[PDB]
Amino acid sequence: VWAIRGATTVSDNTADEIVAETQKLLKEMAEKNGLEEDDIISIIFTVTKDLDAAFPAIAARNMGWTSTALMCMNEIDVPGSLEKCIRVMMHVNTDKDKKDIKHVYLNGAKVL
Amino acid sequence: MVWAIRGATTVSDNTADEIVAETQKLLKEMAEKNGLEEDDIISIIFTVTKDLDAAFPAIAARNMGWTSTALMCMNEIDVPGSLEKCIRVMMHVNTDKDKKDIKHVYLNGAKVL
Amino acid sequence: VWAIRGATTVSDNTADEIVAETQKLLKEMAEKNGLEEDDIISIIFTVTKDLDAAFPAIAARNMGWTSTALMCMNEIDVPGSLEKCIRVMMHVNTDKDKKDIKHVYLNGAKVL
Repeated sequence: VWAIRGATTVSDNTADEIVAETQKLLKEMAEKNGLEEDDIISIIFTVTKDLDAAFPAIAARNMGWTSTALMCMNEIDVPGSLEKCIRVMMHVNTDKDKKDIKHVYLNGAKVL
Repeated sequence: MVWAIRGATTVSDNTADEIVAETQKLLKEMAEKNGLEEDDIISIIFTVTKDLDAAFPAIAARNMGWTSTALMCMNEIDVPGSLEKCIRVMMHVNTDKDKKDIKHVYLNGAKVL
Repeated sequence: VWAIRGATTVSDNTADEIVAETQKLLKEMAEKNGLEEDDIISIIFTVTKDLDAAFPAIAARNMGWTSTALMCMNEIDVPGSLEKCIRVMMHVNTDKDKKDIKHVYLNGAKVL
């Protein structure tokens, strides 16, 4: 049982971009760590307050991840912080060591 | 070993009695359908939608004697037009059931989710 | 896998106060439970909405927890509750049984 972090950005506050950018992040998180849905314990999503167009969880439902516990919140509101940012915390049952976990930072979130 | 259980429910009013009682029924339901006692529960994360502020849903767990469990409460992601008056619960548990056997619980207006 | 709760308060909404008080809470959670970073699965931080000066997760980085999954949100907005409050939820891999986990309440958070 370890936890994996993801982050990415969107250009615009639209449903399709929030969903598309999230799905890409979830897809990369799974591939890089060799995961399938039944390895995954839970997925927590946050968006910054400037995003309100859609639940990022839609992306997991698109992928067919309908048996996994999901939760969507807003990121802590810190003036001056990275805008238009979606973050993921995924708890996983895995045979890998914590040192070998691969956290995914995409698009504007590469600044962390 | 470790899996997570989701619950959701709705209330009629933004009041402390409704929030706490509907959260309590949801937790009881979640524990029953998954055969859980407090010993089995790792953590409980609560969210409420923006229209609910009258109390902490975490009081429900304390009422029913879950006084040794890590709790946390946030607001749900703000998305205008989403289900209103909604309490969600994410419960991490130690269990011998398979992921596919876990029963997630949707009550009241939350059945639509 | 058990979860550990922490809470503390700050005197002011500043980056120094938020980081310093969170760092003190994390350190006391780690010592009272005999943890190194290798034992920590994830840390979730919340702040009451009157605080916005900094990410509490900076404190985890300052203690060298650079390989741990971190996430920050605001606390549920409930009028009539403790303000200037930082809360922590920590999932850990441990041999200690649930009843032997020590939860830590500091400063104005002792009220809780």
